[PDB]
Amino acid sequence: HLSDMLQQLHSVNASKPSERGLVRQEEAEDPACIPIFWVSKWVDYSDKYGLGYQLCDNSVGVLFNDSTRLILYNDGDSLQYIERDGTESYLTVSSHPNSLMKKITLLKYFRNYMSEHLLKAGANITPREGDELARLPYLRTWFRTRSAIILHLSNGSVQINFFQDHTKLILCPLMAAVTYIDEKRDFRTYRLSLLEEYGCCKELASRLRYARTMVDKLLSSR
Amino acid sequence: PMQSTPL
Repeated sequence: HLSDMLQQLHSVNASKPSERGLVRQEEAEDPACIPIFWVSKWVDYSDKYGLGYQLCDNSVGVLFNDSTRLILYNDGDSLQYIERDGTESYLTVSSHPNSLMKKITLLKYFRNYMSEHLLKAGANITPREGDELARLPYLRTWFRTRSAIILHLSNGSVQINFFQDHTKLILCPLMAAVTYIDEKRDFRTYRLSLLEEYGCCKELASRLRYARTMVDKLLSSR
Repeated sequence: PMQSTPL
């Protein structure tokens, strides 16, 4: 949850992890905490339709301007529809859900656009695995600043993609972990409490400060 | 940008 994420971020940030005499960032690495999902591609068509995105497992989703969300699974037929009040429906495109046909068409447009024009983030990352019987998250909300796009997934994860240098953070409050993707596309997953104890480089530290500000904002607009 | 990083 956001409240938990805020506590976790406040704790590591208050410890001033980059203002230590010797930094041992490597000691905070925990590959067992790598996220299952993150946003790999996105398109902002919120001028007219909404925000379309791809998850790392190749599923696609859209957060429509009317606050409903639709997800198309990587098998290309399965659907999960989330209504304004959070009601979830599991359907198939092949079944021809009458009320959803226009939304399905828009989603396929997004899927095709992203596949033809956009680079998959975390292409070199292998997500962890857990269950499978019920587990695809949808986009709860998002916003953009002059510096980044902030994506909040229904599984509690918060992702921040920085525009200027292509660096990215994937924060998970369940694992209390952060995955940092650097400008070279190299990545690491760190336990936040271990960064507090062992320190980290400026850069990750500055991005974690920014993340806290973004989380406070998400909580303010709750 | 109105889209994520191009191919």
